[PDB]
Amino acid sequence: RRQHARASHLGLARSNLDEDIIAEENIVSRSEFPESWLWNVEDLKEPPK
Amino acid sequence: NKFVTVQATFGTQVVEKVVLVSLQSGYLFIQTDKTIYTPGSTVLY
Repeated sequence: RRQHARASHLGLARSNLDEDIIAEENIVSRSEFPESWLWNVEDLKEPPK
Repeated sequence: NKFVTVQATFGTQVVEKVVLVSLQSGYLFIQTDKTIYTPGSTVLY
């Protein structure tokens, strides 16, 4: 990396330094979802049709 | 394996057959709202 920064980096270039996508591994899936609600029970008692 | 003999009297005639016996209890079904939680959340089942 010292060689890379000595060769391809210029202080007067006026051109932005190249950026490389990380393209990493070990990607972790989502694990945070909104909490559940409506935790109640009811009994149907109306006259059936 | 507990057995019982079943004997039927058909008028004068008789037919006998030994049949196996066993008992079943039932079933349990467990329902969870989510399969992936986080430390701090509540598990409802």
